[PDB]
Amino acid sequence: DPAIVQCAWAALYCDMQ
Amino acid sequence: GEEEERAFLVAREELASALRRDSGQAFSLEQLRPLLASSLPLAARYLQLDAARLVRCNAHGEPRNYLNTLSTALNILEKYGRNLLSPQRPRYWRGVKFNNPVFRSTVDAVQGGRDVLRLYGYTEEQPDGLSFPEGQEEPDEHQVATVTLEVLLLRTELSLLLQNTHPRQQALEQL
Ligand SMILES: *CC(=O)Nc1ccc(NC(=O)C*)cc1
Ligand SMILES: [N]
Repeated sequence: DPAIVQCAWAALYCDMQ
Repeated sequence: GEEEERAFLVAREELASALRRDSGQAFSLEQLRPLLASSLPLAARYLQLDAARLVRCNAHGEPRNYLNTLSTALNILEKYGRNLLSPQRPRYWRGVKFNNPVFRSTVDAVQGGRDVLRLYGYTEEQPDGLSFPEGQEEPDEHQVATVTLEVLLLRTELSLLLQNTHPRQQALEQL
């Protein structure tokens, strides 16, 4: 998957930590 | 008919099982070909995702653009599903918070994106998002697997329509 989407997901994954 | 319906459902469980066994498992196009090349109509291909509305109700502008916006949202929703299937999750997986500007610009940028999270189990409405029922302590693995596969498949089918390479592009060009 494009790295730009992985940037998005990492921000959302942060919200769950 | 029956053989085609059976092959489709069996192929779905093979992939859903792989996701339940390994949430990080990636699938190639060839491993998804049983579902992409299946002659089943759209209502039969997607049992959980309202894929008709997801595409048609976000079809604003050039297909190059709103298929990309929808692809990003589906990509993120897939990772939410894989996250619930991961045996190692972040501590507060039980709630999704909408206020995140990255959520607002990806999932909340398409109609129906929020509703997909409900199919994972994020069913209780919050002012700031959606969460699991406090009684439910673990997610329905089989349900999450099926939705995750459908979200993965829908993004895949959209990408193959984008490159003019869907095996059944003719019938699915209606979307
Ligand atoms: C491109 C990239 O590295 N993006 C990115 C976004 C978010 C986060 N982390 C948090 O928001 C906590 C890291 C990296
Ligand atoms: N966290």
